[PDB]
Amino acid sequence: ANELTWHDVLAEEKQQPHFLNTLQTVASERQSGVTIYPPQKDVFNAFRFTELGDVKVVILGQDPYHGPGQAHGLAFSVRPGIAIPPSLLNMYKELENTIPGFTRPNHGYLESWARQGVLLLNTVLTVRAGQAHSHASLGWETFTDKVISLINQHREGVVFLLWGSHAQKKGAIIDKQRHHVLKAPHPSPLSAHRGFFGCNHFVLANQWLEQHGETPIDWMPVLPAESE
Ligand SMILES: O=c1cc[nH]c(=O)[nH]1
Repeated sequence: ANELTWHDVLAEEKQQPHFLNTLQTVASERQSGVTIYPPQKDVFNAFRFTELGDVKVVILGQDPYHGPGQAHGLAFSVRPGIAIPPSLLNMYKELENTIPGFTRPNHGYLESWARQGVLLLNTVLTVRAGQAHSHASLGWETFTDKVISLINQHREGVVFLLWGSHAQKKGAIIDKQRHHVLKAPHPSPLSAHRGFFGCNHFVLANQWLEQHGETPIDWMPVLPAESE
């Protein structure tokens, strides 16, 4: 497939009602004082780090971290000066019981992940504060719905790490004769203990990449950049 940038593919979408009437729901409450995660400039951050073309894997969570300084737009990632929260911890656990000689990192910044076709995504792009979901009745599920579709429509043989019931629907529109699709109960300490922990998404994905010529994913995160 030709080189189609999200700019290309999102367009119309951007320029659409349902969506617009979701930014509005958004802009608004942030405006009523109410603290919302993540700041607006971070909202689509994902699409920023990993472009549709370079899309190799898709991790689909659904509503960001409702903590202060947590959420930065990368489905499950945090910036460097932040402490790995339950969810990532658990990820890591899996990145322990399954990968070779993997030792969690001492950070929760998954930029590297992203830079390697990993579509660290969520269904609900924004959220109240310390209040789960609390924002799942707007055009959020509708946006992401298309996002997948677009992905689907395009780029062949993609593994969809679909974590949680919610994430599991809004991704179960994918033609499997053409894409790979896995199911794991949310990593979150509220659900992890139901199968997440046991799933093999990581390897099981690095396999799919293997057998189609695709370079596996370095699940070992890194905090680069240094100079005088
Ligand atoms: O990106 C994130 C952060 C918290 N919980 C999720 O499901 N995704």
